[PDB]
Amino acid sequence: QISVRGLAGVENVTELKKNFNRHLHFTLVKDRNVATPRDYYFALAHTVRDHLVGRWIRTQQHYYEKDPKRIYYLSLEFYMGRTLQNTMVNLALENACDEATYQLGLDMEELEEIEEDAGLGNGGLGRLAACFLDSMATLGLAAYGYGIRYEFGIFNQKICGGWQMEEADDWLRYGNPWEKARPEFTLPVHFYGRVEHTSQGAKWVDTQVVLAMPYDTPVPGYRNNVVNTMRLWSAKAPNDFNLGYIQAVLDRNLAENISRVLYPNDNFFEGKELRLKQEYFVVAATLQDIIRRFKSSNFDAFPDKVAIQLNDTHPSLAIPELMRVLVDLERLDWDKAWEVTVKTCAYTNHTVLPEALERWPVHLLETLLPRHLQIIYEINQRFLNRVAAAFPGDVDRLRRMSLVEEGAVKRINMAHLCIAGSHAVNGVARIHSEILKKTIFKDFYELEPHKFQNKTNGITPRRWLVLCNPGLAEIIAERIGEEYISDLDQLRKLLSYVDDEAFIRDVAKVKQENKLKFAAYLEREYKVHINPNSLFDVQVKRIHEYKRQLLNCLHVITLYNRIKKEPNKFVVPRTVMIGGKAAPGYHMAKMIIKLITAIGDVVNHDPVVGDRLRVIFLENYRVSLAEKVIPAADLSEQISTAGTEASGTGNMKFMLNGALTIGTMDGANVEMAEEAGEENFFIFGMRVEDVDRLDQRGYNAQEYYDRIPELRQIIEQLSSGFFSPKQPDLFKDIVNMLMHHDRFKVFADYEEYVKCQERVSALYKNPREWTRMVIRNIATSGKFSSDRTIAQYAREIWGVEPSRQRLPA
Amino acid sequence: QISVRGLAGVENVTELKKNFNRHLHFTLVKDRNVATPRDYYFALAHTVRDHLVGRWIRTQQHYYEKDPKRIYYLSLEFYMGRTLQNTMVNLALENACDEATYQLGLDMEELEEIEEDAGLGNGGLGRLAACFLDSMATLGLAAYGYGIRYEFGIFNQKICGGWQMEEADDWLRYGNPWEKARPEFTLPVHFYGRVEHTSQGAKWVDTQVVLAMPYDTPVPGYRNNVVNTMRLWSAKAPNDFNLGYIQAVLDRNLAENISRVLYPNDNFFEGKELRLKQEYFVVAATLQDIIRRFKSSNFDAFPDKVAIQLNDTHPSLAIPELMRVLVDLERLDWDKAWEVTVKTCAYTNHTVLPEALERWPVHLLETLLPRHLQIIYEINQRFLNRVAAAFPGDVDRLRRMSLVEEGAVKRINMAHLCIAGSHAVNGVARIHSEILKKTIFKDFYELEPHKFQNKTNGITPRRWLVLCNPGLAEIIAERIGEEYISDLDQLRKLLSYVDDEAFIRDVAKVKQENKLKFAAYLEREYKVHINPNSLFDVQVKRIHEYKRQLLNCLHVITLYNRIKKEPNKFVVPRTVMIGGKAAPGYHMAKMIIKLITAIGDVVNHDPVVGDRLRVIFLENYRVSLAEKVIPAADLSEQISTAGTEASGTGNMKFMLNGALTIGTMDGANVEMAEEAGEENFFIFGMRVEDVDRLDQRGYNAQEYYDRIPELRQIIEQLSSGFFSPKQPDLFKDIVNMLMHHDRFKVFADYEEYVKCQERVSALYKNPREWTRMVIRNIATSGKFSSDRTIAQYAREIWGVEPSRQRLPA
Ligand SMILES: CCc1ccc([C@H](C)CC(=O)N[C@@H]2O[C@H](CO)[C@@H](O)[C@H](O)[C@H]2O)cc1
Ligand SMILES: CCc1ccc([C@H](C)CC(=O)N[C@@H]2O[C@H](CO)[C@@H](O)[C@H](O)[C@H]2O)cc1
Repeated sequence: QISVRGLAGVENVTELKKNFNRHLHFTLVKDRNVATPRDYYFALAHTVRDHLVGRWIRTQQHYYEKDPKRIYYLSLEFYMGRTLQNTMVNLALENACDEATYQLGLDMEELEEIEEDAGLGNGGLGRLAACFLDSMATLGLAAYGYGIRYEFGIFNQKICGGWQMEEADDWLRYGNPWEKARPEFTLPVHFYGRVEHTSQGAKWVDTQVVLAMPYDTPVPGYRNNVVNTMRLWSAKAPNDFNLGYIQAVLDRNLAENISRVLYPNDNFFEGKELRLKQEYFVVAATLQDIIRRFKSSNFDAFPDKVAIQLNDTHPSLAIPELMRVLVDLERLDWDKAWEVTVKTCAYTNHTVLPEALERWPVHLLETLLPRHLQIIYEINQRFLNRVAAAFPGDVDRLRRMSLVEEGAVKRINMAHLCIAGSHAVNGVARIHSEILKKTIFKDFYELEPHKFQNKTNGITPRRWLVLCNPGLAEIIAERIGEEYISDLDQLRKLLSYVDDEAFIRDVAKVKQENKLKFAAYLEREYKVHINPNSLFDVQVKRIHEYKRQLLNCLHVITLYNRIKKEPNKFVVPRTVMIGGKAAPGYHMAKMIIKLITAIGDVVNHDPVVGDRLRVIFLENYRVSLAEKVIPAADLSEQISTAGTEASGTGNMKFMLNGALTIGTMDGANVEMAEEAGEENFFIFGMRVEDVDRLDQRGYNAQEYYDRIPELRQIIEQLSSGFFSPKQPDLFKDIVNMLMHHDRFKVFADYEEYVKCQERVSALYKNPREWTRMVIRNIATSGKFSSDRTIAQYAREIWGVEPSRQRLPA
Repeated sequence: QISVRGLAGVENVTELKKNFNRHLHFTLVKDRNVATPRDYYFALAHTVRDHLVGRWIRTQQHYYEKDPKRIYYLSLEFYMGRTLQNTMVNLALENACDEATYQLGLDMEELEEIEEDAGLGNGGLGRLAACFLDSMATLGLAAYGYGIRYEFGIFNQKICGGWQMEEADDWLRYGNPWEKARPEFTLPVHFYGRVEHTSQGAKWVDTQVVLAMPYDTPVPGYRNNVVNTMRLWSAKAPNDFNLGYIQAVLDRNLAENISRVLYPNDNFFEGKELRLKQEYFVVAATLQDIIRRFKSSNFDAFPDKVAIQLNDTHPSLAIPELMRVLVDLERLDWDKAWEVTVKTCAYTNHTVLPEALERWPVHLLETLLPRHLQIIYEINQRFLNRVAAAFPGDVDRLRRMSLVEEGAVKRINMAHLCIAGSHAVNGVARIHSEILKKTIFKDFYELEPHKFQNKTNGITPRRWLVLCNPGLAEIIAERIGEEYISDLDQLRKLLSYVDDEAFIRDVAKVKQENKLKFAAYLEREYKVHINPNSLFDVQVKRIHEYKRQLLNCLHVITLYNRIKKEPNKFVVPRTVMIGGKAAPGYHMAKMIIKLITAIGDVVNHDPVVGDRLRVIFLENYRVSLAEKVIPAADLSEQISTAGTEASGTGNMKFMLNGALTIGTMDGANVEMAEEAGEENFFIFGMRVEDVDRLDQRGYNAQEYYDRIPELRQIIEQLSSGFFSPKQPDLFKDIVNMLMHHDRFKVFADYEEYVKCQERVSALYKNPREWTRMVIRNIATSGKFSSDRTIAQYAREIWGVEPSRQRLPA
């Protein structure tokens, strides 16, 4: 039907139909009389999977023959979403499968909705890993993603009485057709035990063993016949484990719990033993696999053949594990091993909030990983000796830079370990990388300036344009061809269409159709009823104080109060949508969700408001929901306190899909405005420098309450029970925090935010000029392709050259 | 190569080769360069499986169209063994697959050895269920086996220092290609809670829910294109289960533990809560499935369309569950529901030892299954009212027959429940069925004589002749054709060959080749070195006192002592092989294994003995080992105390495969001797009547020790440390039991056993007359086909007619 979706050849359609029927019969063991839509989904998934395997086998054979440098991307999170459509896109099979299924009497879009998300991450960090795998395959890199196969991913969110409830995400219940178990490559991982010193070095003995069984998932590049591998480890007990008899068998669950569940606490560190076990488990299995593959081609060449990228500090134990293997098992001297390790490892930092930093109690490492603690102490002493030689007499620097933190409980700072043991350290947007050098890692930058880099984040335009917004992809392809899908800088060519009346109309029509489709989805699956002519004002991301969903709430209540004050005045109609999950233990985040639904309960049923203002909490935000709502949005809310959002990536998804952005000069918002032009962005609020000046003087929220009558009215409404009639004090914790303990200065940006929102409403009244500004945003989004990001990692960190050349089919 | 293995057509071989290569590539995702023998096994299994599915779908569709009476065989155990060869046999594909794999450069027998046994049973009861499924498919019955999918089956036995060690049987580690998960037919099962009485009947409320997910395995009939289903349930927690957050997810394991592990204690009852949960779990899921299938065609017709066979009392909760469903949910009056239940259910008893009987504490049922306890009390009161009307004034009968046992702890006798609620009760051999009527169920027989039947056990001649002994099957087929494989009574025709010199030679040659093959297997996999010209004297079965492995040990030591006394006298050389697992908690059984290995340690290294006597403990006895050793045996040891082995089925396997039997007149041994003629059997020892007379007088083992010098010598050797030099008192528990507390009267049959063994040795010296007697055994083994057994259940209990007619391919 549409061009970017590829050819529907007669031979291809015929072959797909026969393979579909073959899988239904032989694989699923059904016939058409008993088959449900889920059976049909599985028959299609197996049919598409078959087209991957030839390319998968020949890619891995190709890497064996050519022996390129291998890139290992270690992450505790891979937020993959659904696989069926992405695979069809990358293999150019979408139109052929659409035709084949149509001829069999099925609707393919309906079958696509049956697939579960692979929700093996929390948010930005996990989804970045997923975009990165797609770009690495698309750029022809010999790359492997390594992680954990969690039995339960991020919880499903239900809203009950306005409150978040969590339920287990049993994503494997019906099977996962994309993975292949590889029980033959199972590897042992050791825990506990003790260290013995022989004449022939240290030995780690009397350990408990857990097995790591790998499952491999294919990662297709875009139309290049490259298929890379994501290998996820699953925990298994050995067969003599604990080996009354019955209890010993039931206790195997204790070992296997390592891979049971994803920790859902993001940007807040909890020193839990089970989490530490997960981190070591992925590192120990992965490194054995790396070394095996290297030997099946002298460790001096190891850094020429291996790169290990640490996605935050979560896999930081790779550093002392690599040392352990090289020194204890391979018998290299320390200095040689350290050289190899540093040249192999590189570390990406994703946050600056101090409570998010991993600082493990020494006593936990002592008991679980006694040899690793010894190695970390040795690393620390040698490192501090270099610091002392460079900055003689600076004793406070020695205590600041130490890997060991002294105090009530001694802790290991894993960020300091990563910097010491990596040849490169990067932040994820220009402003974040600068902040790392000027503040939290200042001392390290002064010692080793050459280590510190920037790699601004990006998103894959396969999933985040072609897949989720085919209408937009098509009207763009009509004008400039298809090459932009793997070379996103070509969207700059669209600037020559900013005055083209046909293009203006088509861009606006695509948005309108996306909005109608989403408005329909809402009624169907959630009995909620919205005006599709309203401005769609959207803030979707995990719930955190720093992201300031509360600032958005203050604006919504302001709009509501202004309507009630002058009900017969015209205002631009809005549908304000907020969605995202809260970490189960984070009380304030749970109260914020409740506040949002409470505001909706009042606003959405006030007859004077009519359909001029609606407030909807989007339940169970996840990758498959992002693919639906982002194409429908008019306004993207990116309103974190300046200096707190390291980059953001949702921001980039909205820009690519034809929404304008209201935001602070934070994370990648700075670079987005620089690319598009500040005139084409809705920037407001304090810059980082203004936040610093306020902290020096002392933030006093009372001052804002005293001087801004509209703000005072909202606080009095919250305090008095206007949004919670039966429980008048329900939101007192929120009010108390805002008035006395607000680390993120919500009131300080309120006045500027409301004024900026008025400028948004004014532009939206002129459809033609709104759409021209949109075109200027889409046209300058190219820098934010993860293909650009990965090309920079490849050349500046990993020392490998990307390639757009096809492998042969 | 051999005829009974079917045709190797050019078209068929070509098609098998292409499908094998297809699975290797697309299913396994390998190529020939990296593939291991296990990959090749899986490629073959998937290729053979594809030939099942068409027949499976069309069989189940056939039953839907024709709506025959359905037979539901409920068992906690299905001891299936390996599936690949059995499937090839039943589909006539063995020679074609042999050719196809040969042409691909692989040896099929080697690939067959890779498959794990499905060890979902302990021994005789579990293996009977498996033979029965094969016969039911072969006879065209619309039959379903229902059980539990244990994650861990019967443990793997390792022998360390002569002692049994248990390790977990992780049989699913590499996947199971034969099963199909059916998560779409998942059903809820309830536990705990409480009963509320409304005006509209009882209600069971506030329960905990566990989900039952079914996995279906195909069961092919012999060359009739029938493929029936074995449905095994797996326990899953619901997704709101327990729904700190982390602990709630980890605690899902508590629900899922129901299906984790097979209880390995056979013939000894332990009232464990987890076992009771397993029994209810299988019953509750199965009955919902039965009722659903019945409704998808008025409960008066239920017994016309449904038969439920209870394999011992393990699924006895079917009786009150069916009542619960009919009365509480469907609102039938009690009397009508009871009529339907009795006409639907039938019960097979498999033992007479009182410690094997299930007697559940009332307090466990009260807490776990409060509504079922109420129903059982009501059943009991109505039943005892009938007893009182039939035998007025007989108050002791009322207490003997009660389902409720009074005492320290009140218990429910599940055997009494089964008799009360079934229209038929059967034992498993003629002598056992008579014992049931005369002793343990005498009172019930007097009340309802029409209920009591016999169904003598049998074995499937597909697995237990064609599959495991193709050489024998072939020389038989040469003379009488192939029809005997599904009509085993035709082996009687072999009596006309008892004087045929060619047949005599071929029978003896087949045995010799089987012995050479087994002797080789021993060296290869277990570095043990035997004389293949010796008489192979074999006792394989679970280790129990009643089976008297100890009596065999006394004979072995007698032979050894006789050699040492007259070393230069000729004796017929023997290899004595004993194998079987002991229940983990059964101390005496563990000591018996140790004694057997201890005897071997002395005997096998005495240079004066040479290769005249060897004693080997066969480690990890299981179905796949039985298939190897039984064809190789000369002498089958079936030496239980008269009245203790309900039937035996190993006895029948040996008879069919050309071994002679030394045995007591116990279980099916009685019928085997009756069929073959007592002259052609080696019968010894007390009959049941003699055991009774000894018990009346009182068994005094000292008397035998005082009067039999050879026996006294052995006891002194055991006591003094002759078989345990470093631990002289190691076997004192054994000696103490034999001398003072022997329930099974080992000494009382010793003299007769030794004399009978001398008569065995004498016949073995005349190869020609040994072989003629063998022919007379094989020729009269037909009655012991499980096809005969199932035809009798069908006609006399289930009320359905068997059929040998092919369904169309
Ligand atoms: C120790 C608990 C924990 C778990 C996860 C994390 C992640 C690093 C949180 C995260 O997702 N950070 C986000 O990373 C994205 C990809 O670089 C950025 O775009 C976001 O700005 C950043 O918040 C921190 C702490
Ligand atoms: C409650 C523990 C428990 C578990 C299993 C059993 C089974 C009934 C034991 C068993 O396997 N009995 C055997 O059943 C075979 C099939 O009918 C007979 O051939 C054997 O004689 C009988 O011992 C009893 C008690």
